[PDB]
Amino acid sequence: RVPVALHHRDPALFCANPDNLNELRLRDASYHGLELQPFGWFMHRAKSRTGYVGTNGLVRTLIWPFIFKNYSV
Amino acid sequence: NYATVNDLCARYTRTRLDILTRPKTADGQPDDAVAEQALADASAFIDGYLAARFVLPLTVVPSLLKRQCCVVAWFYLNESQPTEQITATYRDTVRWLEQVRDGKTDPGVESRTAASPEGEDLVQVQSDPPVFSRKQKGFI
Repeated sequence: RVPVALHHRDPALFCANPDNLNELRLRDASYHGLELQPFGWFMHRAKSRTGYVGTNGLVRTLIWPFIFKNYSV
Repeated sequence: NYATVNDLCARYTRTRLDILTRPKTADGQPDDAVAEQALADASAFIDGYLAARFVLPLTVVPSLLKRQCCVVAWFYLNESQPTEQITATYRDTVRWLEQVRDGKTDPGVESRTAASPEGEDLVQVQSDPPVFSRKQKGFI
């Protein structure tokens, strides 16, 4: 029983739990949000900077130079 | 014409208007067509002085233009021997019309509804279609 296809879902579909702020939960129009079904969600959290799941992305650092460069251009 | 003879004979006494008009007619009796012709010539004068920055078949007539037509018609009707004051007031209204043409003074409005006469675009510029302007919400 092995995987036959790995579909990359859009990252916007996942909202972090308001509690413990480190468990990605599939959005289901709920306050807590639907948790991930076990053994069915390949999650890779690449933490370049220590912190929570939303913080550790490089978009937090790169949004400012992006804005400055594109406005200047 | 901007002003009717019934207004020129009110601002200026009708008896003096008859005195000025009765020689000019062919018969020699008081006439009304002479005054209307003078008013038409004065209205043509004002029209020429206003067509610089207005659509000349005026949608709304400024209320002072009746006075400005009566004075010019009166001066045009005293061309043989005018009083000094008539000449001075004619020079004043020519100065006012020059100021209106230049842009120093607007003619006014219709006193009934305070509407200013429209006119063609004094200033008009055309450029190539705008690209990379801030209105292009793309990119950014």
